[PDB]
Amino acid sequence: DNMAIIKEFMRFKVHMEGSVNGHEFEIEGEGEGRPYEGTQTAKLKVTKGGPLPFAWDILSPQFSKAYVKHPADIPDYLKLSFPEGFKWERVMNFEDGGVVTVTQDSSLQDGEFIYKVKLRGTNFPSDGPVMQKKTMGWEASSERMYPEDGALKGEIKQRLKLKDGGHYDAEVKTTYKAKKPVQLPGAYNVNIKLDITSHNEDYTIVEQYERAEGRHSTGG
Repeated sequence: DNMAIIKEFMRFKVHMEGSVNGHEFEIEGEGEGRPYEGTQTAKLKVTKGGPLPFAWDILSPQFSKAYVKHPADIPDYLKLSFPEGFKWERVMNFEDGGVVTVTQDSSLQDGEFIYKVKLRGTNFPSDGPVMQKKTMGWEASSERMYPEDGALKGEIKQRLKLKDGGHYDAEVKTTYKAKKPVQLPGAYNVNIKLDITSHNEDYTIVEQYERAEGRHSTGG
């Protein structure tokens, strides 16, 4: 019973090692949430390389897909991957040439999820909204999910709000792969809203909230 080890309240720990335009850094954080209700919070701290000379917003989506609410008739592949867990790898292409690639390992250890993240951001224009910290959070997103080659793929057209109006776009593709074969879903969508709920002045201390819910693309 997977419901025995993924409890209705779960905590996690996360460590990110990263570089953006050559600026290296580390972040440590802890989080908690309700995996079957699709809600979670995280508290992050920059532990090396602070303060970051770029927008926090390009990091926020890398800090948890065990906490997606799923209809009973859509296989919750990433919950089912535990206790072993899963890996994911992501490419974000931003409209002005900026690129973020990410790899991640998710495991379950001593009753908590453990997240290890590696991130490389490159080619952000020095006068662009990321390096000038002109972004103001993500609009709600819809990730289109489908199985392919024994893994779960997700595609998103993500939008960052800009301080002086309008948006800054990214196209995102992620592969999520369980460490053991477990049941893949068909095609469906995940509605996501990620909020920065608090931060200190230089974003070395940040709190996030995320709500995510799977919905049918067909039937239902």
